[PDB]
Amino acid sequence: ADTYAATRYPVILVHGLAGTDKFANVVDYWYGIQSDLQSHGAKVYVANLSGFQSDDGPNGRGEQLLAYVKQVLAATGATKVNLIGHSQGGLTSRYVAAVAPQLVASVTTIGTPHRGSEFADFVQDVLKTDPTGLSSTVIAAFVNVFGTLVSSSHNTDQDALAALRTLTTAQTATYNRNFPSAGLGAPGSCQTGAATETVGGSQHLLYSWGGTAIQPTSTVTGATDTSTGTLDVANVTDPSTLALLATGAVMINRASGQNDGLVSRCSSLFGQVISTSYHWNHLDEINQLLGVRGANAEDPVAVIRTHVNRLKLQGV
Amino acid sequence: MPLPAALPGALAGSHAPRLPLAAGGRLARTRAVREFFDYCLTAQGELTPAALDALVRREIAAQLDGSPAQAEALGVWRRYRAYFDALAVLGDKLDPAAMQLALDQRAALADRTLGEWAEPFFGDEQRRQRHDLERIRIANDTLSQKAARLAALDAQLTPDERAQQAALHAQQDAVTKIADLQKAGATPDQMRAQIAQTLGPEAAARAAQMQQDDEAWQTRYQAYAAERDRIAAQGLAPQDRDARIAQLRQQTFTAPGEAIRAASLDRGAG
Ligand SMILES: [Ca+2]
Repeated sequence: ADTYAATRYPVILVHGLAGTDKFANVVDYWYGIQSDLQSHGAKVYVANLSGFQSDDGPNGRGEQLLAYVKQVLAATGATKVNLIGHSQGGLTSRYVAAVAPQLVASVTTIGTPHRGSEFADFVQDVLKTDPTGLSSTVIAAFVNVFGTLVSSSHNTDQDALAALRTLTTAQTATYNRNFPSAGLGAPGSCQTGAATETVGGSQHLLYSWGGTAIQPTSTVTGATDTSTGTLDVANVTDPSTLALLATGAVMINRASGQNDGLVSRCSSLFGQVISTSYHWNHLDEINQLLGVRGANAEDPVAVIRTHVNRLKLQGV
Repeated sequence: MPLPAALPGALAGSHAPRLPLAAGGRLARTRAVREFFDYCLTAQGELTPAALDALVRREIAAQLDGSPAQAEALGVWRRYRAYFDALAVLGDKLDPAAMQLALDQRAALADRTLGEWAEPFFGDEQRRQRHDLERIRIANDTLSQKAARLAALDAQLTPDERAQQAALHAQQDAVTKIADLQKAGATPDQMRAQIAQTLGPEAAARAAQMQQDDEAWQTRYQAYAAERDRIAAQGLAPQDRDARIAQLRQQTFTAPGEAIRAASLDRGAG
């Protein structure tokens, strides 16, 4: 053990998706991440958000995270926290930074669709004629993989799809109006905002990164997975690999541009953008499934470890 | 038109982790050696293979310039990159069988390419995955049985991961004790009393204040809610009503962030 990632304030990892900090009620959502960071001197807590899928309103995930942050501070005596969220977890983190600015030192979002997901929009349209969405081979593939990851649920198929409702272009647009942030750029400019924000007298360091494994090819526009070689074992051991390529292809055909399977580069931009060059799909971002990633994918654990060191050097 | 950072975005703002040195003035055969390389490698997507190689050589030199360790480090670098080179589908479900075999293959390459360094590089990683892959299989089976299979499986952990897990569990359990008292509706005095005899008086005072802050917030929000309802009852057009309520919120909640929070609570059942 060392102090490489020994930040001043505790780090709270904030999951997104269907619910809880677990995948299939067995493995950690943030696979091998909390243990790695702790070995490097960081005091790392993992939020476990269940119940309401939405980040907004009474008892929404934002209020749940707010309550958790206060419990962590009460237990530790720390006065602020560093929030690192994935997918919807980035939006949940923004909630806390907006309503309790004095309790937050930094907000980092990983693969967060701040401007919505084209796939979430696709699903929304498909469900207008088919509530199951199974009439779509891509949606069927998505549900098959993500449905098996849902924890503490007796109806994973439904929950896996419900998790997309908060990520539509329309829903996120409303969310951004309700929770403004200097970290967001001008709507439709595909540019990030400010690296820091002043809320009340509090100062927050804002960061983000995303994966762009799914790249468009020729032209219906084609798509390729740059995380894997011409032929990779990840397509066999990690079923989400091919599924995310398919969902990412649908996004590309909706003019999303390069993406991670669910979130486009443009939508992921927030605060100081560390990188959008990582050859990752949505799940590689959290070292899933079970640490399996394509041959061309950077180490997500090393990336997070590097960022917490970055946070430490910034004084938080 | 100067650059905002000297290093590629992936590394900018961070420092390289330290290369471990043993007594024999040589590189300590620990996973820390691998972490050094994976660090630089996080920038592989923004650099040409040549630029990447040049960076690693420079980073190694910065720490071990003019020493046996430097040559040793460059040696591992060669064997590591050989690993990635030697490292080089039906839309179905997941099977712990194939995933188990893949790890068996990757473990083979690590031995051929990294050899002596295969253990410190992927030792822990291999166990972590193999172990978890089992719990998943046991969970997904005819078994009734499962509990006994998992209880035994969880007896194959190393003294390091078991201790690491106990520490993380203790860390979270303190938070859970506070959360449980809130769910039980503990008054600030009850919260203080119970926490004082488990987490200590300092945490008890903080937890009690937290309860008091929550109770005061609830009272203030409820008082505001009555005023909000009086405005909503005036029958104004939606736009005008929302604007008047927004104004009331801004005047009532002036602590930074609270006006936004009240707006959130107004959008649900509260
Ligand atoms: Ca993966």
